[PDB]
Order: sequence, then structure tokens, then C-alpha cells
Amino acid sequence: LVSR
Amino acid sequence: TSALSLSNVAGVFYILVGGLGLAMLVALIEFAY
Repeated sequence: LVSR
Repeated sequence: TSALSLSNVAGVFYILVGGLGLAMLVALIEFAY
């Protein structure tokens, strides 16, 4: 969720 | 040692989920800007  | 000690770790599970909420909170300001 944080990366993409 | 009859006790399985299952409630306490559910407590640290609650603080883990809290930490995930804060993590998402930082994730929002990180994806916004």
C-alpha cells in the first residue's frame, strides 16, 4: 500500500 | 503449565494494528506529496  | 497465554498476545495484536494505522497515516502524507 505504501510502495504503490 | 495449563495456561496457553492467548489474551495478552491479542493485546499486542491490538497495538500492532494501531501501529499499522499510524503507518497508513504516514503513507497518506507520503503519497499526497
